[PDB]
Amino acid sequence: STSDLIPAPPLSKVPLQQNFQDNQFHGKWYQVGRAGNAALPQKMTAQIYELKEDKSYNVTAVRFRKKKCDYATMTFVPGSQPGEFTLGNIKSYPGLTSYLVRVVSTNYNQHAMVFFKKVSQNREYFSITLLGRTKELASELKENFIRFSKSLGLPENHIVFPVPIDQCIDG
Repeated sequence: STSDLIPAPPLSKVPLQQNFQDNQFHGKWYQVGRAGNAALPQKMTAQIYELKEDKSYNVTAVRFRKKKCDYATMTFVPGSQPGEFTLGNIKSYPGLTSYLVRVVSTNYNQHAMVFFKKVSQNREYFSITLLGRTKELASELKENFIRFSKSLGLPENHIVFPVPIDQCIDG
């Protein structure tokens, strides 16, 4: 019925990891950081990336909800340039007309920063996630995650750091 979101930033303000290596990005990643213009404590979730033969990703989200492990699998389709992706079978997602994925930065074996933008029910949402190969990351990376977010118009109260857990995501 109604909603008010912080304008999505122009893509030019969103870097792209150069010479992106899709194979090395495969595997599990913990969501240590999450920022978004989305609606206003969160337990940590994980995202497993698997490179299919056709080089598109099978991404599985895993979270601990209501005492159970809830799984969700999406399909990331290589976009206009390496490190960028689009959502597969988008028509199976009610009211979703656009979905963009752009790997901002990553050393592949420790951390990554991913930028997400989508159009759902005509409302434009965007978000940045700080992923770590481990549930914990150096403060310096978190600080850089925080600065990046803010540089995109997002206030601190829109930047949360999920609390690490053991259930479902392995501990």
